[PDB]
Amino acid sequence: GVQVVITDPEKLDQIRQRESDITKERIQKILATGANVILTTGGIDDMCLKYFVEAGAMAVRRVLKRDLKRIAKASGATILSTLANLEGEETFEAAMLGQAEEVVQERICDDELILIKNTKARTSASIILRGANDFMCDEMERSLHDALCVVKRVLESKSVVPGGGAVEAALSIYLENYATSMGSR
Amino acid sequence: AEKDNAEIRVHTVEDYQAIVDAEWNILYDKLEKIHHSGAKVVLSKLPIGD
Amino acid sequence: LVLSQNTKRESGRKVQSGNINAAKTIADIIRTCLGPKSMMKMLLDPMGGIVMTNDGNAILREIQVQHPAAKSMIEISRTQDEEVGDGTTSVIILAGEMLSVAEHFLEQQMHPTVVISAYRKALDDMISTLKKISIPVDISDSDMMLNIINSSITTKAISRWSSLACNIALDAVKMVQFEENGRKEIDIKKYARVEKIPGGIIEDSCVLRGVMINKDVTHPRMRRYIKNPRIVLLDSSLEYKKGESQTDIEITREEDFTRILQMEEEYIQQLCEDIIQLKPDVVITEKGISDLAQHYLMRANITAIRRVRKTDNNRIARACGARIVSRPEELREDDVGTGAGLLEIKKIGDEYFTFITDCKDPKACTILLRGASKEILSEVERNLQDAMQVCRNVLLDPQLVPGGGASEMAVAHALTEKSKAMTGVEQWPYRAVAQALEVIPRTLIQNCGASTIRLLTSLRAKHTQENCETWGVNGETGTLVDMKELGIWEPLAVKLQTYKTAVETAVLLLRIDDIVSGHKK
Amino acid sequence: MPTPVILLKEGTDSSQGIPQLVSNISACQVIAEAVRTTLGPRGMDKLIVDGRGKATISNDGATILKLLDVVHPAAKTLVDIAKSQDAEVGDGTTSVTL
Amino acid sequence: DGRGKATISNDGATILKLLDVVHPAAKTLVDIAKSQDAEVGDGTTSVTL
Amino acid sequence: AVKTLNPKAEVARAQAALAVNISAARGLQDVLRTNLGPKGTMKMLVSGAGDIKLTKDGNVLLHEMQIQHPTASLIAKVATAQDDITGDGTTSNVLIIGELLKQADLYISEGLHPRIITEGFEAAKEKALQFLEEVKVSREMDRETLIDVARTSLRTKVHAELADVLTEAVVDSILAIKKQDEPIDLFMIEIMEMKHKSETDTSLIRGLVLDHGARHPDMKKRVEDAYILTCNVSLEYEKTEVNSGFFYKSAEEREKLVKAERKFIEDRVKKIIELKRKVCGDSDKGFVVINQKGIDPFSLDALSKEGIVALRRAKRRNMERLTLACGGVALNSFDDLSPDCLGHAGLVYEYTLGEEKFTFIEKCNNPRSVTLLIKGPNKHTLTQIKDAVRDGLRAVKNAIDDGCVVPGAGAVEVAMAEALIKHKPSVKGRAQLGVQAFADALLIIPKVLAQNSGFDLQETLVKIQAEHSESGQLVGVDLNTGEPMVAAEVGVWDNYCVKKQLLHSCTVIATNILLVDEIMRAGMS
Amino acid sequence: PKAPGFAQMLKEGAKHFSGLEEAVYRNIQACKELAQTTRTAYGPNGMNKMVINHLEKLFVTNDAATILRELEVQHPAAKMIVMASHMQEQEVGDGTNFVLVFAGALLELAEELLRIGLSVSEVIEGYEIACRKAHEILPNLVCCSAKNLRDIDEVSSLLRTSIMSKQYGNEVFLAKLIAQACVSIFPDSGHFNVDNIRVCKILGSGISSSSVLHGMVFKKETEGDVTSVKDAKIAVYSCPFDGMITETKGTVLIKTAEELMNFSKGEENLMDAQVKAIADTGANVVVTGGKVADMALHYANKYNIMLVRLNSKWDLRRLCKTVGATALPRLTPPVLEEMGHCDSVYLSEVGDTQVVVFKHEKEDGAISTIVLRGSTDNLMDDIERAVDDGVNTFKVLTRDKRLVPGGGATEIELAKQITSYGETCPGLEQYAIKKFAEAFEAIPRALAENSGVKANEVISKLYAVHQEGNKNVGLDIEAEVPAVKDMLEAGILDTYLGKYWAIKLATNAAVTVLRVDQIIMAKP
Amino acid sequence: PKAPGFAQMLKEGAKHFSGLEEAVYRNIQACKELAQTTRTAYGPNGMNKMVINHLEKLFVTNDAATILRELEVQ
Repeated sequence: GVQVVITDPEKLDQIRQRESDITKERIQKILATGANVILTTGGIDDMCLKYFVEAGAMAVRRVLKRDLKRIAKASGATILSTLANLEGEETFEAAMLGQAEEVVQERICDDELILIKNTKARTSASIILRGANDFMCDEMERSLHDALCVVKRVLESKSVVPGGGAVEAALSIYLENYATSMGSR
Repeated sequence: AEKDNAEIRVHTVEDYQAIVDAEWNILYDKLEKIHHSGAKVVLSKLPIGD
Repeated sequence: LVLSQNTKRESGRKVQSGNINAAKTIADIIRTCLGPKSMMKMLLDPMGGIVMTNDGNAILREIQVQHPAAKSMIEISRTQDEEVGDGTTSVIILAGEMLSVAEHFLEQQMHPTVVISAYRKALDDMISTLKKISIPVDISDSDMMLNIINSSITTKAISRWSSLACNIALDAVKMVQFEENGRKEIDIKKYARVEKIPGGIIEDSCVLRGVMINKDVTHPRMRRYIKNPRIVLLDSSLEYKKGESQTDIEITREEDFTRILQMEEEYIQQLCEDIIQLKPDVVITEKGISDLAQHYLMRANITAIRRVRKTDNNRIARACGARIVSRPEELREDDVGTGAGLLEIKKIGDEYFTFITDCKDPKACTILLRGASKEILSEVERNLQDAMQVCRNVLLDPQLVPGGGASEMAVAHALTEKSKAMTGVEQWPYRAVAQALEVIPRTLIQNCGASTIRLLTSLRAKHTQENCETWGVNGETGTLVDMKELGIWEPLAVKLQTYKTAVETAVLLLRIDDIVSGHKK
Repeated sequence: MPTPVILLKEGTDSSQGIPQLVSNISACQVIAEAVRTTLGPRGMDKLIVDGRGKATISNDGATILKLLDVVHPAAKTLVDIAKSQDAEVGDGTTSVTL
Repeated sequence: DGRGKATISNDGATILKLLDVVHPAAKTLVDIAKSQDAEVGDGTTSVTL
Repeated sequence: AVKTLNPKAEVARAQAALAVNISAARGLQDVLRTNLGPKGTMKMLVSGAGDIKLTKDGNVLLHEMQIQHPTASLIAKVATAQDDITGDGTTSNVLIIGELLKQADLYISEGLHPRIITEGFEAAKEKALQFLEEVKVSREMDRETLIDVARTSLRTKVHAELADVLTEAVVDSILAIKKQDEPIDLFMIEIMEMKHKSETDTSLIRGLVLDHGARHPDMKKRVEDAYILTCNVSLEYEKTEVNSGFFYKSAEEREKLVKAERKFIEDRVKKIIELKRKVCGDSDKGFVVINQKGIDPFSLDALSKEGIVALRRAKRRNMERLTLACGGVALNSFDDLSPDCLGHAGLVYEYTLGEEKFTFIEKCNNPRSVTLLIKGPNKHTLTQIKDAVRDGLRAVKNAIDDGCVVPGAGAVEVAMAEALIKHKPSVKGRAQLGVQAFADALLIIPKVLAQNSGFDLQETLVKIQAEHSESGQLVGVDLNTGEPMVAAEVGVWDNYCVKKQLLHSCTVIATNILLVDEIMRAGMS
Repeated sequence: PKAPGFAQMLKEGAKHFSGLEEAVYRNIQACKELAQTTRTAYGPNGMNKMVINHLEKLFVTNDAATILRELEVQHPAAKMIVMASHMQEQEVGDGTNFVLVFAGALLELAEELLRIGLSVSEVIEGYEIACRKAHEILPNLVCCSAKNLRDIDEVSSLLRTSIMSKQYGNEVFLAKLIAQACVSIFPDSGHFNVDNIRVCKILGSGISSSSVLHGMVFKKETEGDVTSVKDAKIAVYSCPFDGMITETKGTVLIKTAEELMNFSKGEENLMDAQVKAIADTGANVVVTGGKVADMALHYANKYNIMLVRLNSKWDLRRLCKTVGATALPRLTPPVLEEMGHCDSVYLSEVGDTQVVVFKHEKEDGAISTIVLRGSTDNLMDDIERAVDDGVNTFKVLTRDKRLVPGGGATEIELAKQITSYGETCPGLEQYAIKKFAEAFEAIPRALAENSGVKANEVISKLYAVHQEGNKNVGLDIEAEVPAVKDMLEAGILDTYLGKYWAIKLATNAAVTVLRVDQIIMAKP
Repeated sequence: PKAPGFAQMLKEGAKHFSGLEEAVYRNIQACKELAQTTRTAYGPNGMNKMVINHLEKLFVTNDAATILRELEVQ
C-alpha cells in the first residue's frame, strides 16, 4: 500500500531512478554469477531484456511452473522464488545453478521451441511428436501417455500378464470348476 | 456541516482535543456575536444547529 | 432418455463411406487448380473483401465445413502449406485419390488395420525410392537456384514475371542468414517483410536492401535525405512517464509547482543530451516522443521517427546491425546505427515512406511489392511466400527430385516390383497405393486438355524402361517430356512431406468408424 | 443453387445390422413382459381401456395383445401368432408368446 | 390534468393554459391569453371573445 | 459440388461465373461510360444521409455507389489505386476493362480457352508499351504547355469557363512550388473552401489561409506588416503528469498559490512579449502568433495588452505551410528564442464569414507554400470543384515529373490500333486472336468520346482511322464536330504516366479476371 | 409474367434514374413544386405563412428562406435551389422570395425548350450568356443613388421597401424605429455590423408601443438594490465573482487550533478588502457570467454595489461593447481606463418581466437594441425576422450604393432589353435567350396573383407604358386601379446588389440543375 | 459478399444440373445406394427383409422387385 508522498521535490528523479535500479542491481547480481540462461514464470520486462542482450544471456518468460520444477530436477538448479539469504542482504550463489550441455531454441513447424540437452545433474527425457493435423497429434500423445503409464506399472511391479485375453480365457474355466465347491446357489 | 472540505492531521492527542474544542468554539463565537448583537429573533435560509 | 438427449450417432460402413465421400469432394473442389496450366481461383470472404489465389491452402482456409473429416483435411492442407509453401497445390488431391482407391478394399470386407500396415510399408518404400532418385545440387550456383524457383512458381500468376520473381526470392533469402550458430546458422522468414503498395507496375517492384517504414518525419526540420546516418533504437518512450508506484506530491511554497513543472522538462533534456553524446543521426522508437525532446533533437539536427511496430523495430535493427536500447543513459556506441548506406523519406503519392538502403552486409530485408491493386498484390505476395519458402528448403537440403509426375511414376513401378515380389493379402493394397499415385500426372493432363488415357499409358510404358526416370509430363504441350531438358525441378523435402502427410491422412481417416455429436462443453 | 439428390424420401428411417436385430429382440421381450404374469393356475389377467373409455379386462393373452395395438413392426408378428393360436387351439397363446 | 390533480379556474387565461391546444391557430389565441394575463388581467376572457 | 460439403455455401461454375464477371463488368462500364469526355455529363449521388454529390470523376461513383458484385468491388479497388496515383482515367480504366472483357467473351464463346487470349494480351501489351514509350512527346516545362495540360484535365470536370479560371490558379501554384527537383503537393497546396460569393471567384492566394480566427475582441483585425511566430508548445494551462493536488493553510496562501500556478505560463508568454518588444520597437510592425495547441484566456489577455495577434489549434501541417510561406522557424522551446527565428509576411488580416472565422497570410517575399482558396456558392459544388482541383494538381505533378507528355483525345489509341493490327502472327498464331481483340478494345476511348458527343460511332471511327501519309499523324477526335484532329496542334494532351499505368493495370486486371471459373461463398454464419 | 429481367443487379436496393426522363420531367416538376410552394410568398400583397417543424414549433412567416428551412425536403435539386436561396439570404437579406421565383420560372421555361428539342448544353450556353448580358445592362437602370450617411429620413424612406414587403400594415413605426437604430449605430468596429443590433421579445402592449433603446437590455433579476447614476461606473468580470479557486484540487489544511478561526476570519476579511478596492474606484455596478459568492454580494450590499448575473459569453461581450470597458478575467484590478461608463442603468417591469436596462447616450457609438411589444410571440418572431432582414437591407445599401426601381419595373426593362438583344443573337440559342427574357415576367405575375387582378393585361399595359422609356413605372397595388403605378414617386425602391446577386445565384442554380441527366439514390 | 451473380434466371425455383458432375458423381452414387440397399437381398445365404409402406403396412420380403416397389424414390 506504500504511498509515496513528496514534500521536497528535489528527489522525485532519484526515486524514479532507483525504481528501476533495484531491478538493475538484481539483474547484475544474477549475471555477475555468470549465469547465461534464465527462466521465469513471472513477467519479464523490456528493461531486463535489454540488459540481458547487452550481457548476451538467455531469457524466457511465462514458463509453466511444472516445467521449471522439472528443469531444476534435471539440471540440478535450485528453484528460487526470490533472492535472499540467511542474512537479510539479497545475494545469489553459483551453487544455485543447474547445468546442461547445450540449450537451443529451434524452429519446428515455423514455431520456435526451446530445447535443453543433457543436463548433467539428472538425465531428463522429453518427446516431440510430429504429425499431420492437431487431431492425430493429440490423440497420439494420449496414446503415448498411456504407454508411459503401462511401462511405469511394469517397472514398478516386476510382473507381467500374457495379453490377448488369456486372462479370462483361463479364468472362465477355473472359476467354472471352483463353482461346484460352494454347493450353495 | 457543509463548510469548506478539509482533511486535518494532528500528532498530539491534546491537539486533537483542542481541534474539536476549536470547532465548537467556532459555533460558540458565532452565537456570542449573535447574542451580544442584542437581537432576539434570528432567521436563516440555511439550517440551524440544534 | 439415456445417452445425451440430442446427440446423433452413426456407425460402420455408412460412416466409412461418408468420410470417403467427404474426402473425395474435398479433393474434387481443387483438382482443377493444379499445374502450370492451372486455373485461377477467387474467394468471397465473410466480411467483405475479395481474395483470389491459386494456392490451395488459402482456398481451403476460406472454407468452413460441417462434416468433420473435411475439417481434418483442411488442417492437413494448412500444415503442409506452413511447412513447405507449395505442394498443397497437390497434397489434398493426392490424399483424396489415395482414399478413393482405398475405399475399394472396404467392401472387400478387408479390415482397415491390415490395409494401414500396408500403407506404412508403402510409405517406407516410397521414401527410400525417392531418396534413390534424387539429385544433389550446388547451393552457391545462382542460376540453378533461379531455375528451381522458376520451376516451383510456374503454376501461379507470377509466371510471366518469372525473372523478377526469381531474382527477388534469391536476393531476399540469400541475404538472411544469422551466422551466430557457428556453421549451423538458420534463416528465418519473419524478417523478410512483404509490403503491398498500390500503383505502379510489377516491374517497379524490387528488393530494397533495408526496411520500409510507413511513417513520416515528426517535424519539418529533420533532413529527409542522409548519406551515412547513425541510428539509435529507443525501445523506451522518450517522454515523461507515470510514476508507476502511484506517487503523489503535496507542495506548499509557491515556487514548488513551477519547479516540479521544470523538473520534467529537465528530465527530458537529460535524456536528450544523453542521446546526443553518441553523435547519432536517427532516432527510432516504438513508443511516443515528446515534442520537447523533439525540439532538442531538432536542435541537434537529428531525425526522429515515433511509434513504430515492434517487429518493424527488430527488422530495422537487423538491417543497420545496431541493437535495440531501452535506456538512454545506458546507450553504448556498440549500438550506434552504423551500416545504413542511405537514409531517405520519399513520397509514394499521398503518403510518406522511409527508405534505409545500401547496408554494408544487411541481414534483414523487406520486399517492396508494387502492382495494380491490393488483392492482386496479395496473390503476388502469397506466390512470393511459396517461392522463398522452397528456396529456404533448398538451402536446408541440396537434394532435388524430377517432378512433373516423373518421380510419381518411378515410385509407381518400384512399388509394382516390390508388390509382385511381396505376395500376401497386403499385396493388393500396396499396388493400389501405387496406382493411386498415378493421378498427379493425370490431373496435369486434364488441366492441359489432352488424351488422358493414351498419354498416361505411354508414360507408364515409357517408365518401365530402367534407363530413364526423368520422363515427365509437360504442362502445356501435353506430351511426354524427359524432365532434364524441361527443367521443372523441385526440392526433395517438398515431395517427402507431401507423401508423408498424405499417408498420414490416409491412416487417420481409415481408422475412423463412428460419429458422435453435441458435446456441449 | 444445386443440392444433392436424395435416395429416398426425407426422413426415411433406416437402421441396419446387429443393433437392428437386438432392438427387435428387446421389443419382443417387452411384449412378453406385458403378458408374462398372465398364465398360471395362479396366473393373471390384465385390464386395458381404449381411447374411447370402454374398459376391457382379459386373461387370454391374445385378446390383450389385440387390445395392445402394437406399432413396432417385429412385435406385430408376435401378436399375429397370438391370433393364429387363438384361432387354432386356445390358451397357451400366452404360453406361445412366452 | 392527466395526473389527476384538479384545478378550477375563472380567469380564462389559466383555463386556456390548462386546455393544452394542439391545433395551431388556436395556440395564437391562447398566447394572447398569456399576453393579456401578464399585462392587465380579467378580460383575457373578454380578449378571447 | 461443394454443396455436399456445405449446404448454405454458394458456388457457380466455369462458364457460369465467367458469364457473371463479364456481365457485371459490362454493366459497370455501361453505367460509367456517360462520364468521360468534356462533353460528358457529371453525376449527382445522394447518400442515405441526405448528402449530395455532383461529380464526374468515376472513382467517386464506384466508391460511393454501393454495389455487391465482387468483381465490381475489385475494379473499384483498382480504380481507387489509380486515383491515388494520377486522378483521371479511372473512367478510362474501367471502360477499358469492361470492353476488353467484352471482346474476350466474344472470342472465348467461340470455344477459345481463355489462357490463349491471356498470352495474346501479354504480347500485345508488350508491343503497345514499346510504342507508347517511343511515341511520347518530350516537352520542357513551358508555362503554356502546363496550362494546356491543366485545361485538358479540367474540362473533363466543370464549366469551360470555370476550368479556364482555375487553370491559371493551378499553373501559377505549381510554378510557385517546385524547388527544381521535388514537389510534394501536400504542404504548399492548401485546399480550403468558403461558402462565399461565387464558384468562379475561387482563386489562388499567394500566401496561406487559416481556418480559425482570433479569440478576443481587442485582437486587432488587420496588420500592415506582420512578424510570424510559429509554435506549438502550450500557452494554455496544464498540470504535471504526476498527481500534484496541493494543500494550504491561510486563505492568503490560496491566492499566492494561484499566482504561482499561473507563473509558469506567465514566464512563457513574457518571453514572447520580450521578443516582440525587442524586435517590434517600431510602432508599425505587427506580431502574430500561431499555436498548434490552445491559448489560455489569461494568456489571451496578456498578448492583447501588447496588441499581439495569436491563433490556437491549427492543423499539424499548417506550421509546415507557414515555414514554407513566411520562412519562420517553427520552434517548441521558447527558452531558446531569437529574432532570427521569426517569420515575415507582407500582410495579415482576418475575414469573417457566416459564423466561422478565417485568417489570411499575404505577400510572402518568396512564398513556397500557397492556398487554393475555394469560393463556392453551394456545399456540393465545393466538394465537386475540390475533387477537380485535386485531379488537376496531380495531373500537373505527373506532367512536370515526366519530361514527356502524351497527346490527348485518344490519338494514342488509334495509334495503338494501327500498330497492333500491324503485327503479323509473329505470335504463336492463336494468340493473334487475342491481340486482335485487345487492339479492338483499345479503340473505346474515341468510341465513347463520339458517343457521348453525339456523333455516329462507326463512321467517325473509320474516318479518323486514316493515317494520312508517311506523316501519318497522331489524330484525335474532334469533340464538337466529330472530325479528325491533330491533338498536338490543338494542344490537347495527357500524362504519359496516366496511359502507361492504365495500360498495365488494365492488362493485369483483365488477365486475372478472365482466369476465374467459380465464385464460391462459404463463410461463418 | 411476374418476371422481367435486369441486366444490371449492381444495386442492393436503390433508385437508378436515367434517360433524361428525370431531367426532362421529374426534376423540373420538383422545382415547379417549390415554385408553387412559395409563389404566394413574395408580395406586398403577399400574405404570411405558418409552418410547424418536425418538433411541433410554430413558425408564422412571410420570408421564403425561413420557411424553406422548416421543410425537410428529399428531392435533391429541390435541396439545390433551397440552399442556393439560403446562402443568398446569408448574403443580402430579402431575395429568397426573388431567387426562388426566378428559379421556378427559368426551369419551367427551359424544360419547354428541352421538349422542343434544344440541346441541354446549348440551353446552358444560352442561359449563361443571357445572365451575363443582363448583368451588363443592369447598372444602366440605377436611379436615386441615395447617399445620405446618417440621416433618418432618407434611410427610413428606403427601408420602407423591405419592411412593407414582409409586413404591409405597420410601415411607419418599423421604418422610424429601424432608422433610429441605424443612425444610432456609427462605424465603430467597422461599417455598421449587422451583429451590432440586438433584438428582444417582450409580449403584451401591441406593436404600436414597441420602442428602441440607445443601450442594451437583459431579462434577468437583480441581487441587491436598484439604482441608476447619471455617472454609472461599470465593472466587468468574465471570472466568477468569488475568491479565485485553484483549478488544481487544493484542499485547505490546518495543523493547530487557531487555524480554523483565523482561516474563516481571513476569508471574510479578504473578500471584504477585494470588494472594497472595487468600490474604491467608484464602480457602483458589477456584471459577471460566473458564479457569485454570497459573501461577495453581501459586501456589495454593504457598499451599495449593483450585480448582474448568469450572462452568457455573447451577452457579456455585448455589454463590453456597450460600455466600452474591457472585461477583466482577474477579479482584482478595477482599472480606471477600462472601466465602465453608462448614462443610466436600472431595473424596470414590462409584461410581468424583470428587465435590466442600460439606458445610454453615446456619441462615439453604441450597439443599440430594439424592444418589441405586442401580444403574440409568433408575431414577434415574424416581425423581428422582418426587422433583421431590413437591417441587412440597410447594411447592403451601405456596402456600396445605388437603389434600383423595384415594383417589377426594373425586371420589365430587363425583359425588354434581353429580348431585343435576343433577335440580334441569331443562332439556335436564340430561343434560349428569348425564353430567359420571358422568364422575368414571373415577378410581376406573382405580384398580380397575390394581388388578385387579371395578370395578362396588367403585363401588357406595363410593357406598353414601358415602351416609352418610363423605367420608373411599375405594378400598382390597388384593386380600384388594377393597371399601373410610377415607382419612383411612390419610393418603392430596392438595392442594386440584391437584384444582381439574386439573378446570378438563380442562374447558377438553374445551370446546375439542368446539367445533370441521370440520378443515383442510395436508400435513406 | 452475400450476392454472387446468375447469368440465367430462367428457372422459377428448380434444380439445374450440368457439367458431367452429376453423371460422374451423383447419379453413380445413387445407383450405388440402390446396390447397397439390396446387396444383402440375393442369396441362398441372403436373409429376408421387412419394410412398411407409406400407409404403415408390413412387408416381410426377400424379393428385390417387391421391396423396390415399397420405397418411394426421388
